[PDB]
Amino acid sequence: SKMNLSEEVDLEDYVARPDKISGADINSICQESGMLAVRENRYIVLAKDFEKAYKTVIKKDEQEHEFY
Amino acid sequence: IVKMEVDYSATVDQRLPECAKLAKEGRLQEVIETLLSLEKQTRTASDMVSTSRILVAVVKMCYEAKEWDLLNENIMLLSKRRSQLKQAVAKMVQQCCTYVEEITDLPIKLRLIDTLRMVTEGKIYVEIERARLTKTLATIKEQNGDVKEAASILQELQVETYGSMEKKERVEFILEQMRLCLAVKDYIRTQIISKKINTKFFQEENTEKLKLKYYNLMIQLDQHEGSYLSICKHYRAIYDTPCIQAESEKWQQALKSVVLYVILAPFDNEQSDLVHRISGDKKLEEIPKYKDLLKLFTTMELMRWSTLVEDYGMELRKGSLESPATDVFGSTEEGEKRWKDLKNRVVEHNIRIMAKYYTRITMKRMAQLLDLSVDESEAFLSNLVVNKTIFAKVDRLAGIINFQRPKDPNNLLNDWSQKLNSLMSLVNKTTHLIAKEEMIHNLQ
Amino acid sequence: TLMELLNQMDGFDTLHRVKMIMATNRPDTLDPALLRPGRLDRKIHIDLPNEQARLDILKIHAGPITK
Amino acid sequence: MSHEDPGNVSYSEIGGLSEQIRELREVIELPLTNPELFQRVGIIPPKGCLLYGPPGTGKTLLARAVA
Amino acid sequence: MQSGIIHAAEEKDWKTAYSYFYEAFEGYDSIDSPKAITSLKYMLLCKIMLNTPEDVQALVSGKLALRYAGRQTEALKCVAQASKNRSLADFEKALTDYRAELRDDPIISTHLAKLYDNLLEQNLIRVIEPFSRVQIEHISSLIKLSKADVERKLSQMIL
Ligand SMILES: Nc1ncnc2c1ncn2[C@@H]1O[C@H](COP(=O)(O)OP(=O)(O)O)[C@@H](O)[C@H]1O
Repeated sequence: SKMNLSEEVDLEDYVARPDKISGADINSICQESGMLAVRENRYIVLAKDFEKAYKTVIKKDEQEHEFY
Repeated sequence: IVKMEVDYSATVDQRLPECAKLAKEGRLQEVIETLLSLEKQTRTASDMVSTSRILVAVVKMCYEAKEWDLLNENIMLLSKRRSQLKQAVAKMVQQCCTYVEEITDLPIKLRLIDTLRMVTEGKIYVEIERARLTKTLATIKEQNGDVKEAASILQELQVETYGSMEKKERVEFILEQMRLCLAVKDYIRTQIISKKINTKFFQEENTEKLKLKYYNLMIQLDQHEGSYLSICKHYRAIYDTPCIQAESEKWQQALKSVVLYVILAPFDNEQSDLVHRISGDKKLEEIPKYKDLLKLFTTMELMRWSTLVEDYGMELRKGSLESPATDVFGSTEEGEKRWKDLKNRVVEHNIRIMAKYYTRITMKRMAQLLDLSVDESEAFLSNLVVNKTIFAKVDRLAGIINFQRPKDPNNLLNDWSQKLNSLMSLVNKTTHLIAKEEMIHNLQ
Repeated sequence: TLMELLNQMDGFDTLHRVKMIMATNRPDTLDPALLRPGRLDRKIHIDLPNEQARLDILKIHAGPITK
Repeated sequence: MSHEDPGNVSYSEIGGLSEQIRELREVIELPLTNPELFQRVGIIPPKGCLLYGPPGTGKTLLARAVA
Repeated sequence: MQSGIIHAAEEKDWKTAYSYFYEAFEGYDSIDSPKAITSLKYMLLCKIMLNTPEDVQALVSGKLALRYAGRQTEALKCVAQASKNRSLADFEKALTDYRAELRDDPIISTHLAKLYDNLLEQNLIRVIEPFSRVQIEHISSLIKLSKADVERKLSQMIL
């Protein structure tokens, strides 16, 4: 929201998936991810624009199912 | 891509021509199916040359038996079966490109778009893109120039231009689409494509009819809305081309256009640099535009356009060639717009030169000098000051103006002191000069 | 030294038109702080030469050979 | 030691790494030749790329070729 | 919506109010009609307050804007096109054409009045550089207004 809705982001981008992580990703990385979600070979911020920076930085530490 | 497993060169050699004879007029589709099975066998064996030959044979059979519809779904099935071998499909499109260009027909437009749909699935920069460019250019020629296909060729060029271009073929393709874009009379997109391609220069040193053609299509684009400085810059960029190819008519008319444009451009420091650089040209003297440029460039003359339309306005009626002049001012609608653009351009020029000469000028005289009334003169005077071009203050009730900034007493006494020191230095220099000349003059 | 290198290449002030190309032999022993995206944008593994690639290299190496 | 690069051969003299060659082109040449496209994109160019693998790949040849 | 309301009243920056208003309207997507109408009205009011009415046409042409289109929405579009023309009279005409639709004191009448003052100040300042001394009824003629209101505005600026 600082960069106003990620500079006019699309609806189908919600942070439900890339944040329920349990993979640290400190606020500095969060700000970097916000500023790196910027591949825009077109007009506006979209989903395909994201997926380059949205599939990049994938979340390694996992396996909470054994604990739950 | 992948290593060949089982070759069938002997099988295709002994069977394909026999299959062609068995289906000379193409009435049999079992022959098509059995070669599909054969090329599938070679495809599973990862052989490229055999599959390519089969596809070339299949389309060749469709050419000779002229089944246009069955060709459409046949090539659709071939390109969509499993995508086969990229070398083979790239080949098959190439002979399809070679064939669609020789038969005019009505549904070749359907053939062109069908292959376009087959190649637009991706794999553009990789595995042949010049075919798609040729098909789009072929579509342009078939529809004889419209807006839909001009948009299509607009949205196609970018991928291949960035990926794999040609110093002649690609730029001509760019030149052949911007003219259609200008024919559509779209200005924002045509400006965008022109400015994104003109960054690729340093090939024009060997141009024949390419840089001039590019420029002569972007002359109309710029001058359509408001451009007058870029107009003179690329009209002199087409003036230096007859320097290496000396042809008199185009050369002289280019000189007439650039001289008229460079003066007509709004006043700025850069325009002053161009007019001074243009002036003094040895080859520019033999045209009446030489007298026009010499008069209207410097020495702050009263540019009464009512007098100029007959003193130097002969280019409108009759000159040496008068072909650019008739294009500029001899036109009816756009010509009268440029006539008004000359009418005002000399008004700001007259205001500007009056600014550096006259401090306070009465309203009647200034309006008479501007060839307008009081309200029109004050309206343009307001137009200059809002642009910060001139330092003007007017008393509207009194109708009197001033151009000198109020001198602050600090710097007022400073220039007085500088004037004093200049006098003091002059006393020192004169005293040394006269005393020494006194010494020489009394050596007797 | 590693911390100074990290805070001078990423740090607070970034570089402009400057690209770093680096190579090594043990990717696992590398510090995870350096290899995070933002400092190393792309990771490329140069694999074993292909059999036809080896053929081309052999031809290149056997160019000026009397045979 | 950074201005004494020995006379090398062209980067086209090593085969099987054309993908790595175009990776080097679109990380070095592209950002500086055409900033207008990326301006329409509105993004910063990437910073660096990593090469790793068996000790014999051609990394020194590629580094010397680009040098 | 409230955060955008507070930021809009703070007036230091309006672009962040645009983000908050859009998020509120995004939360009100065909769920609560009166709250959605207020959110989009506030969203477009701060958008025109950013002095960029060019994006208004795209914003009002959006699918959600057309879904929640109304007389108040059209009035704001007319206000935006008045800002395009830089005509304080056109803004005043649009306000009178839809008065009860935009008579709301909270961040509706206040901001429209503030914007109206901005155009008045900008129009006066734009036409005042040439004149060292100009008669004020001529100034009223250029601005296309009466004499008392122009004199009152020019005074309040100079006091
Ligand atoms: N792909 C290749 N093409 C041609 N020559 C190669 C290749 N890979 C290695 N070489 C040979 O290896 C030597 C270069 O060493 P190199 O493998 O580049 O070191 P490193 O892998 O540590 O960068 C040269 O003599 C060169 O002939």
